[PDB]
Amino acid sequence: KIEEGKLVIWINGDKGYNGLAEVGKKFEKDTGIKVTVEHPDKLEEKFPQVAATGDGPDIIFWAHDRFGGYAQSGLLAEITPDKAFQDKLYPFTWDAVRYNGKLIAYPIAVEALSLIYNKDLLPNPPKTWEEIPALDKELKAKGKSALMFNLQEPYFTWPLIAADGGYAFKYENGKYDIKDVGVDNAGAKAGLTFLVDLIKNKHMNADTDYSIAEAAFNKGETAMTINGPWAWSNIDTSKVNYGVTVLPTFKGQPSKPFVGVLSAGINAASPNKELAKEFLENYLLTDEGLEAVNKDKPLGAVALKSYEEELAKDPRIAATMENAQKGEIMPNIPQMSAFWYAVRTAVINAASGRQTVDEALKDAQT
Amino acid sequence: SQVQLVESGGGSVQAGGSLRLSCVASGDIKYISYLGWFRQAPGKEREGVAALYTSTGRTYYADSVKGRFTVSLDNAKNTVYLQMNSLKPEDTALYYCAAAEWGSQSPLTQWFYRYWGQGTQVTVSA
Repeated sequence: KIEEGKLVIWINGDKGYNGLAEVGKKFEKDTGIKVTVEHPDKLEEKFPQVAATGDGPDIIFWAHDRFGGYAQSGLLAEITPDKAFQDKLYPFTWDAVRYNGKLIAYPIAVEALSLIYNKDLLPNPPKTWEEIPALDKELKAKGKSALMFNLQEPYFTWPLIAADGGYAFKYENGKYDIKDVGVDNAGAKAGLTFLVDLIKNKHMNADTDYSIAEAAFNKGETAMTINGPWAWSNIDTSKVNYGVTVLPTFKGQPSKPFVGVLSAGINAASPNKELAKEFLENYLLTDEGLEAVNKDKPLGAVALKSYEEELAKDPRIAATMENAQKGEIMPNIPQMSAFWYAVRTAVINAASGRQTVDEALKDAQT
Repeated sequence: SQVQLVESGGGSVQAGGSLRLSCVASGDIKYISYLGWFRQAPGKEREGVAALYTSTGRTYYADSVKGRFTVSLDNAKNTVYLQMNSLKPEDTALYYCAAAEWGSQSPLTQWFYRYWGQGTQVTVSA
């Protein structure tokens, strides 16, 4: 069904697909193999729907977390990089593409939340969460606030909640134990208590969402926000003199943002698996290949050590990678749906006072 | 505090690999006689890993790391190192440097030490 002797690649419409096409042209110049890059509409649902019939692209680019279910469904081939190639990418990026003990995709890029700060209001951003109440009192005396970030999504509140011991699902030796959830342990209680205390003491507002925090930071009303690299363009347009840095620690431990790894999987139905391996290892996952994609639309931080060392000369990218290495790889299992829903309810109920922290997290654990 | 300790060198490492941590001691450090490395997983106890008695160079290791890790001091740099070989997933933790002029209990117990760094994270992939 898939045509032998060429490569078809699918990547989402928010990525550098024209730069990826340039890598395809370089591959063709060396091999004669035509590489066609498409950015299909509705790609998230389209790939599993078409691949389940033995059709679709040779290579699919998507965040690693969806690849667990695709691998379970038999849609992805096991990849076969040798040790020398594996050593060219950061070890934790390979963790994100393991399923059932097997490598099922090549890591490309790495994304995580960072602390974003206004250098004019706050030249020396805090290293600890514990400093934030006193900092907010200082800034409130000048008609500003220390920190505003989206409290509505567990993706944003989890880094603090889980810092001193929380976790979604226990991961040991390449497998998630869906019976070992770390939502109501002492560490998660401590982090959510700190978060709720910030609200109780009026250092944060329970209603702050993505829109409210983005507007406040970009208008210079708050000294800090927490957001990802997708938000930087709007801050550029706002002309705020901003920096991006490591998330604050809690009880000395790193905040643990969820990590998303843009990854390239090989369709199990491809008759071009060896060409796909050659393209991804020897053309895309090189300084020149990633530069071509990044020049079209920035990748953020990347899994390839050599090119990450170049990109990290931008301290914002260095910060993204630092927060990612310290964070929790997003689990690639469908039980994450239950996790998001349970933690969302817990934070709503604790932040509004309908439940205590202990009651809220106990319900989310069960 | 006119003794400051600053750790560096943490990051992502593959099991079986090696990593060297550094800790720079600044300030009035002439009376420091013990330098320790500790590690702490989130929500867990801060446990002694290795310690160096600088007067004679004697070293102490936790059973779990003895033979794999090496603590050493470069006096011409006021910098103490933890060379970590044959790394295991069980080695993942925040690693702290600590210092003391003297102490009355075990040099592998956290309560022995007066000065503490900020930690550097070591995460070992299986």
